[PDB]
Amino acid sequence: TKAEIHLSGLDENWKRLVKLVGNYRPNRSMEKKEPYEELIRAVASQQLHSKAANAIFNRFKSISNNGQFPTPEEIRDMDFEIMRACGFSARKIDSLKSIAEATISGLIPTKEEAERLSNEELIERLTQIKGIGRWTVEMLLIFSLNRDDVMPADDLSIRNGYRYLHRLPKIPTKMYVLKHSEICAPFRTAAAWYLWKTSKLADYTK
DNA sequence: TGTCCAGTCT
DNA sequence: AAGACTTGGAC
Ligand code: NA
Repeated sequence: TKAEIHLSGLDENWKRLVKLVGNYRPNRSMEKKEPYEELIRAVASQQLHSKAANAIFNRFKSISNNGQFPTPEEIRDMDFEIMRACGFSARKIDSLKSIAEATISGLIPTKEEAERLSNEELIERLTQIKGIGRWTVEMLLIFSLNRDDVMPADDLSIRNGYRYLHRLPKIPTKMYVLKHSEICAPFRTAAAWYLWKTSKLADYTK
């Protein structure tokens, strides 16, 4: 892709990381899903390591409508106890219900509608919902709406990516990631994907 | 027969 | 706002 080509040519560390990792093969498993579904997966993935986040999300998608993902109506109506059994905190359950209501109301738009809005508009609009921050919308931008120039600086694994990439002693700050990732445009979504891959390199040190 | 730590609101 | 909040892997 043009993204790997651009990223290889940045500096020595990048050219090297991109060769270590290989071709840009993004996970597109969410690209045909409705925004509320990806938003919920992002909520599940807040804070925890991926194995925990997936265990929680997989239990949730498994409690519904002929194997199908729970509809917004179902979620709004759903007993709190069974969402607590999935592993969602009290705060996160509330967020889930807010998401259900915002989807029913149209504050959270359909896929077709969301695709017309700018990154900036989605962030401002969606972070009105309690439980949804910038990072959460950025996951939506990346995993569901095919936005190619998104760097989630607040992401713990993105920062550990730069700790790796730049052979840093300690783990860098949001602002540091903000400063250094500018060179990655207009492909900072691919940059992020490479960064997220650092943790699985034989080279990786915790 | 346990501890710690891997976004968000307040 | 300094800390509570959830489950699971690494020990
Ligand atoms: Na918010």
